Amino acid sequence: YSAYPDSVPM
Amino acid sequence: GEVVLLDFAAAGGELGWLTHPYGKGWDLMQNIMNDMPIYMYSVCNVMSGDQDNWLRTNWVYRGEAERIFIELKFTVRDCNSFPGGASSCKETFNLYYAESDLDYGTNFQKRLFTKIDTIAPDEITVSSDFEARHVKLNVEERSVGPLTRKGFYLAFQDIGACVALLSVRVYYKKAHHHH
Repeated sequence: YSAYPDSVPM
Repeated sequence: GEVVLLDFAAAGGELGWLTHPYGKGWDLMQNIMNDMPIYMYSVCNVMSGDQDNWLRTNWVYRGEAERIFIELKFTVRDCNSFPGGASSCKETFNLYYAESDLDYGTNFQKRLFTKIDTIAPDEITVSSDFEARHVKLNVEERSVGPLTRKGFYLAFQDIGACVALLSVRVYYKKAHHHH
């Protein structure tokens, strides 16, 4: 599961 | 009359914070769906049940600051969004700090940190709002001091929540003067 929508690693 | 010492969101993820354990705990992410890029540290290990994930800032020189004000902006997803996570999922995280005269670099020792508070969301983000990209941004502020050493760190402890930390702003108030 993800904490925040449309988040991508940096 | 405020002087900003640390501003995560304005730094564009270039501040080089430290994660422990490195990998599989807090992760640096960006979201570029909006006008302004969004940067964040986030974690969401809500099923495991034995989480102890730490995030530490770079070292901040205190200068003239005595009382520092710490402003956090963050989202927390409803634990009911995750089936079977009744016992493993949490909805809070913990804020810590440490004062020091030198920079410890990559040596993160949580034993040097003092808890400031448990940070809890006034608004949790439920699944329908998450899927529609309507997250609920919470704001919580705490202060500590008087500081007495050359510098300080903040740290964030995740114990099994689904949390995104989007803003960390630390400032102090300049000394009041009689015009």
